[PDB]
Amino acid sequence: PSFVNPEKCDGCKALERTACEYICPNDLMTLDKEKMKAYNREPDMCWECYSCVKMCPQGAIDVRGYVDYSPLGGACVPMRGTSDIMWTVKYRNGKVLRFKFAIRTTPWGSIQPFEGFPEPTEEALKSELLAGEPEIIGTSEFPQVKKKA
Amino acid sequence: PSFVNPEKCDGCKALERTACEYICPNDLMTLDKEKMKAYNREPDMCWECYSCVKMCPQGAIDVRGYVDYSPLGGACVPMRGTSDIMWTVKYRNGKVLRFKFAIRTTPWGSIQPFEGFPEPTEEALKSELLAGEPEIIGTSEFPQVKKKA
Amino acid sequence: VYYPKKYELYKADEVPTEVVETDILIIGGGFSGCGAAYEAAYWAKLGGLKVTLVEKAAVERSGAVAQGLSAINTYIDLTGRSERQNTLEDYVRYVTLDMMGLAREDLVADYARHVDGTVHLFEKWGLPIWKTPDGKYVREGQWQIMIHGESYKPIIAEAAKMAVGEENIYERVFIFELLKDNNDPNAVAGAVGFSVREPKFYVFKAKAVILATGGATLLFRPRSTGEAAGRTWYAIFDTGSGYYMGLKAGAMLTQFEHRFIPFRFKDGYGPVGAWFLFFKCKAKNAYGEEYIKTRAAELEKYKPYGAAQPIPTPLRNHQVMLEIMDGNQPIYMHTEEALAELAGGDKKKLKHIYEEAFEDFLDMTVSQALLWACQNIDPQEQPSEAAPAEPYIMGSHSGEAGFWVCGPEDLMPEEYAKLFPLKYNRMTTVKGLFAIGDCAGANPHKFSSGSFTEGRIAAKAAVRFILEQKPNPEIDDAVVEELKKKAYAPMERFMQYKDLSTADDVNPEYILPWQGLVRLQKIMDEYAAGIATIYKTNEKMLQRALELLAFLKEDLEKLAARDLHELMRAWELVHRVWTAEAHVRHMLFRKETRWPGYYYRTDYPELNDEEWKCFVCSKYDAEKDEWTFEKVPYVQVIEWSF
Amino acid sequence: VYYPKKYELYKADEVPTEVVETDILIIGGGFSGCGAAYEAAYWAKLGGLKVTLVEKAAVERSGAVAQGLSAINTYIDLTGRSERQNTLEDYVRYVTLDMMGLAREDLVADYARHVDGTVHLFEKWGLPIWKTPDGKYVREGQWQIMIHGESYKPIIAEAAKMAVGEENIYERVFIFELLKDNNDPNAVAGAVGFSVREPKFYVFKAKAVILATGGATLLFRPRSTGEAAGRTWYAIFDTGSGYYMGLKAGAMLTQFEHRFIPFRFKDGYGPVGAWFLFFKCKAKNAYGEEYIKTRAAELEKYKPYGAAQPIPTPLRNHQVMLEIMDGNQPIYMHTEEALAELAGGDKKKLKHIYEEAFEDFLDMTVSQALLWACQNIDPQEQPSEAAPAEPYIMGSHSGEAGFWVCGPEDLMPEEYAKLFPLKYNRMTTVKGLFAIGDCAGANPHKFSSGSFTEGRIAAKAAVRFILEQKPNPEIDDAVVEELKKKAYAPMERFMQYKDLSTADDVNPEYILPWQGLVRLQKIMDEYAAGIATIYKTNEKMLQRALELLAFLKEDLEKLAARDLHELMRAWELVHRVWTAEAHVRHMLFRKETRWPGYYYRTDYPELNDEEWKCFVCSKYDAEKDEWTFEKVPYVQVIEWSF
Ligand SMILES: Cc1cc2nc3c(=O)[nH]c(=O)nc-3n(C[C@H](O)[C@H](O)[C@H](O)COP(=O)(O)OP(=O)(O)OC[C@H]3O[C@@H](n4cnc5c(N)ncnc54)[C@H](O)[C@@H]3O)c2cc1C
Ligand SMILES: Cc1cc2nc3c(=O)[nH]c(=O)nc-3n(C[C@H](O)[C@H](O)[C@H](O)COP(=O)(O)OP(=O)(O)OC[C@H]3O[C@@H](n4cnc5c(N)ncnc54)[C@H](O)[C@@H]3O)c2cc1C
Ligand code: SF4
Ligand code: SF4
Ligand code: SF4
Ligand code: SF4
Repeated sequence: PSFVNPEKCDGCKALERTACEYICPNDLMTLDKEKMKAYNREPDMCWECYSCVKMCPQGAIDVRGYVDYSPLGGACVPMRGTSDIMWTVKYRNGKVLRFKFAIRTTPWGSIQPFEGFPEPTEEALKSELLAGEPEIIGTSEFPQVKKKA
Repeated sequence: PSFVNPEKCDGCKALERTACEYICPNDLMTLDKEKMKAYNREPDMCWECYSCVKMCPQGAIDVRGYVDYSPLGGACVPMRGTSDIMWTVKYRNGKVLRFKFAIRTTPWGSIQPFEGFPEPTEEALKSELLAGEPEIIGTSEFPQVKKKA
Repeated sequence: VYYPKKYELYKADEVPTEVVETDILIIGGGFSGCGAAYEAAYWAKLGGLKVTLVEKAAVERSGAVAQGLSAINTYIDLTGRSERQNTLEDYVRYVTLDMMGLAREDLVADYARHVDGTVHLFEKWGLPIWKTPDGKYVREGQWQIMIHGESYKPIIAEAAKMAVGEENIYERVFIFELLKDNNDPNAVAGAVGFSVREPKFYVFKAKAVILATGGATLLFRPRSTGEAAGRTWYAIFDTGSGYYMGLKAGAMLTQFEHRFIPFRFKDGYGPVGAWFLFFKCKAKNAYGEEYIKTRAAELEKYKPYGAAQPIPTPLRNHQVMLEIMDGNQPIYMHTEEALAELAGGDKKKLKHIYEEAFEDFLDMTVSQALLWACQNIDPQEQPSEAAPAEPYIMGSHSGEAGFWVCGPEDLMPEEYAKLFPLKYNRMTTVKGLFAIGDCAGANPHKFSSGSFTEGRIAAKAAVRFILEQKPNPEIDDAVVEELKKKAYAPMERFMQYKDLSTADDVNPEYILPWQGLVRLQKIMDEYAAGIATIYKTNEKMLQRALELLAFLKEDLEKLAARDLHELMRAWELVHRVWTAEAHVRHMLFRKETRWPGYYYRTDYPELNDEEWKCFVCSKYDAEKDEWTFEKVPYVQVIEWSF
Repeated sequence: VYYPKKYELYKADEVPTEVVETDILIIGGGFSGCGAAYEAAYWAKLGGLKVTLVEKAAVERSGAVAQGLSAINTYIDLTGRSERQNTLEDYVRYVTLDMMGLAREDLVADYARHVDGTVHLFEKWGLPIWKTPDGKYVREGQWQIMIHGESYKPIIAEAAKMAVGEENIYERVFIFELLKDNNDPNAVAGAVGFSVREPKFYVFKAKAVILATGGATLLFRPRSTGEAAGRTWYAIFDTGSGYYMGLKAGAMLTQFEHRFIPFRFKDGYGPVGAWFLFFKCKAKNAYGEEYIKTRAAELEKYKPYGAAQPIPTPLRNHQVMLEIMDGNQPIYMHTEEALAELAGGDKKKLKHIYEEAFEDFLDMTVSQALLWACQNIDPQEQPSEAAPAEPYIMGSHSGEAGFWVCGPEDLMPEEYAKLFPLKYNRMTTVKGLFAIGDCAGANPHKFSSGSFTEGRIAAKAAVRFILEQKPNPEIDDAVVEELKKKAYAPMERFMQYKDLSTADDVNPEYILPWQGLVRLQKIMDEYAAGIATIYKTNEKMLQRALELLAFLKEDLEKLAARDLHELMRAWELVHRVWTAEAHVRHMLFRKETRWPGYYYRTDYPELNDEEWKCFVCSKYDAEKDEWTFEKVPYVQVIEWSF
């Protein structure tokens, strides 16, 4: 499960939102208004999805493998950028692996949902065609499927 | 597991020792020095042995069946005396059963460990005989067992 | 187990209500929900319709794709953009055979003819797809393509946000119940929910509602019961919410007995698809036997399903179960032999495939890489143990449990249209209520691309429904107030009875969410073909399950909650309990064992194509508290041959 | 899971040491320990010897008899005080056959010839024994007598206290390691422990030490993993402490592979002894089949064990395991039919036996009565489900795991005397160190009376040992200081690394006791023939278990504790881990399946009387960190024939 490093956590300085609390798909990350530091409120409900880890601007969040099956010592640390993500995998025995994978081929926030699509029409609303079809499918026409004789 | 009724618990502050804390075989019962009331500090380690329940002079402790398999509503309440114990079993459906069993045939604290036993001797120390034998066994002679030829 | 730092209690009458009026309400901002938001925004313009998306967490990372995915499991390729082209007929055959003969082919063929377009849009939006030097999409198996998908959800989330607008997306709002038309008992009128960030009750009024809550997990006790109870293979974030509210509304369920048991890397549940299909990894038992070989004959009795290619997943699971019952564990994924074989002595080639292997994990199930790190397992040197996880209920993956939904007018046969008051694509038996992704049953193997696609299909159908039928649902204010009281009841119960004990979690008058969940998991594990009995069950066990679920259901009326987080947990438990009941009743109804490997009815151990080659559909009537079951015979819709 | 209200931290250097000098140190104030204190106090007078009893809890209710017991399971009756007299030879035969041929008959005959005297004293001290109108002790089966035993432990505690004196009883002191003679690597010199009520380290210097800690529970994941993880059938209070400290000292273990799987009422684990033997209750599968009969054929292969009467318990277990494997659950105890048949239409008779039935539960396992109450189960109306629990390791009950101990001079054959440097009754292979009750192996079926009796035997032997050998071991102060540092190391580690995380229980540099225990339970459950595999295992699984236990043992060096309670939990975990390792190594060594029903080695499924009719004894050498095993052939000591 995830856990916050007190030395690096700043309870999200003056930003508009708390990154970890905002991103967690299972509502586990929250702030301790007293310490002004975050923590995982229910670790046995943590999917270890690393969303909080990736989104913490201070890199104050790490993941300690579930105790049920995890010997101590292992770690996976991501450094997510804009077009790629780097990972460092450290083994209990000291072995260190480094990888880097692409994550996006276009600028963030640049999606034009219906770019190049014609306007919808009441006539089209009655067809089986979805937005952009049949052009976006790549075929010479809407795909046909043989019905059982 | 066991749980303490706040209304009934007085923290044993009128006795020389805390009964539940003293009796629990798994060291679960303890006092919250703030409230001066007892509580089970680790319920999933409770054997539901009812020792604390029976020894609470205020009858402030009851047992709420483990949530894993217990529908709400059932209860077993003991009223332990000196020579017998009374039990009231209350079903989730409202049914109530009452029982009473003997627990001791002699006064408490009346045991004389070696009553009637002769004094130990160096000679006897080398035999197979335990204190009070062979007569406490019910035989005038030490029981013999046939060894295999 | 949950131990809140501090209390966050509110009484229903102290919580303000926020009314939101919309035309199309999408419940769940995961892959299917985002697909619906995207497509709905396009057609909505025809009537100036308002589209609203409600998500319990944050759309950027919510749902099953929170970590990303390493591949798109459904890409037909009708033109040759990938290394292998396929036909729609072959795909339909493939899915029906994987389902051991039972799939709504009108629904499968329908998403199949649309899915490639969705994938192409994904790439257009920035998703990096693995490509060969020649520029072809890299195939994993026959139907999947590899992707660098760490940001798969954020990309899809951006598309949805750009389409519907951020002002139409409500996050951190948990929907717990639907609202029906005061004017019509079999029509939807909206839904109710509550914020998990502040005291606020939401009342959504809508003409069309689309269920996109994902499937259900944590119904069954997992193989790890401590912290790792959180390591469910399927999305721990999905708790059968759509199933609960839809079934309560009277929408019919179908194939709810069809759970999916995933065979994955042990404990961490890392993916096996790439290892098997791409790296050509072999799975062998403790003695070095490749059981897909030694157990092949045992599938002869399942003609002609056992002769299909690929072999149906449940039958593959069955071979695993036979090995497990014979005591031939550990079962190993021989990654070391796979990497060596593929590298062919080429050290640089080894480095490349080694990086690919780790990306397969780091792009979707980091826990498995972490497990390897903690246990000092280097895949190029030693094999990894694999095992089947506990059961999960969903309709987008290899499982087909979900609502019985209407298909396209050009593919759906009369045999399948009988139970729908209105014939709109992906609409349930409840007028105005649609179901997509995991929520739509009988048409599995949708996965990420297919789920997004089904959402698009339902969204267009929803706009068509609104413009053609012109509904004007009226919510019942009396019911809304009742639901508002129920929403925060657990908090009021905690406050009312907490004084009975010096310990908040050991009380005779209430159960906390984690306590009720532990109970649910034990019941299902022991009586509903969970891991406890190697997925076996029978009439008696299922009947006892219903008895125990009845006690639990009654005890839900005594649920307590200490903060908003736990209040959501309380309703997530309620949702799972009803989902569990439906699952048990469906398993009890079908008197055969059609999917050995997923579950076995020891009292009806054989597959029965003479009496059970049908979809099992059910309807729950809340007023009478009665379940009614019906058998809908399977009919082949698409042309194909074994 | 444990969540301390507040910290209670101490550094070793700041904790005061209390040195206690004594002649005989008894570790554990349960039934065997109280028997030792009682008898030792009698003979000690011959040399003015000091006897000290140390208990981690409070003797009044500590151990397996905390709730009381409903019967005394071992009473031979050589004169006719009960409804059925028996002979010692018949008893010895009975125990050897139940053990499937392997029992130290010198030890069994020895406690048996003494046990009745103990029972007679129990009654004299106030224990109410059920009696017939004629005044005879009421028999349950052939070897047990019914008792009104709610206060069984308090009565025995009073006798021990009166004998040894309150000033010689140390309560709330947890012993975690033994001390050896500085000048003799195979002689005991005392033990170290710590208070769980205040900061105080104990150093006990003794000439003879008697291990009476009870067996080991919670090594295996239970069938209930939430609150009910606490509902272990055997005493949750016993965590293999004696096994750990004794094996670390070099005392040899025997039959440690012999776990006991109790078949009891499901979930609550209420007793079945009275129901089966006294009420003549029938056990049937889900289809009304009485499997002791329908599965009779399966026992014919075991010769002569399968033809024995009563049928050996492991074989009885085997019959139900077959039913479970076939999926014929639920398994029912038909109490309703048992009561109806026993009453014979007499309503007053029914009320009487009905009360007897409830006393059987209320006198020893109240949880089962509570379960019935919560589930609205009336035994006169409907049957109850039964099931085998997870494995437990003990030597006093139906299991015979424990230390290899010396027998009496008049019964022990030379074949069994070889490994004992000194031939004192119940002494282990370590001079001056004795083992009793659950801690003494190869002589099971002692139960309450037998355990107290074995304690009496060891106590007299200890006095004889001291007066004859005049032992005078010297503790190693350097070792003591090292042990003191280790004792509180978990608290110091918590303080040193807690700042690495904002959550006390999610830290990368340490594991808390409950976390290490969850891990231990999962390892044992999945690889050491736990419930997960219906008690099956093989060489590969056992070897993997050792690998995983190695990781865990290494991580024990990184244990943390937040208060004294958790510090005890930390050491209780340490004790269980080594016990678990010994168990795995023993199961791995024995290449046969002698006790099907308790565990199955799928790679060696048959019972082997040609090469495995021997006791498996092992020794752990701490200095070399090596385990050594040897086979001691069984020899029949007492005259009896099948
Ligand atoms: C481990 C794993 C491996 C997989 N591997 C592959 C793969 O490699 N390739 C591939 O293509 N597909 C794969 N999939 C499948 C894929 O992720 C799904 O098919 C897809 O996400 C289903 O979409 P959904 O919309 O039905 O569910 P999800 O995407 O899970 O969305 C459901 C949404 O509903 C929300 N929600 C739930 N209840 C409520 C409520 N009561 N109120 C408000 N919001 C709510 C959730 O928070 C989430 O945002 C995999 C899934 C998992 C979990
Ligand atoms: C559910 C159940 C049903 C049973 N039914 C019957 C029956 O009906 N009739 C019958 O005759 N017998 C029965 N028995 C068996 C009987 O109770 C035992 O045989 C007997 O109690 C074993 O005695 P013992 O001294 O080895 O362990 P226990 O009596 O359990 O004593 C062990 C002592 O060691 C202490 N201890 C442990 N570790 C440490 C440490 N590290 N430092 C200090 N102290 C420590 C414990 O706190 C306890 O006080 C049953 C047992 C159970 C649990
Ligand atoms: S996002 Fe990081 S810095 Fe901000 S509160 Fe969370 S952990 Fe602390
Ligand atoms: S790893 Fe995922 S599930 Fe766990 S706390 Fe972080 S964001 Fe939430
Ligand atoms: S024994 Fe009863 S009154 Fe005394 S502290 Fe415990 S619960 Fe409270
Ligand atoms: S019931 Fe027994 S184990 Fe539980 S707290 Fe009370 S005395 Fe302790």
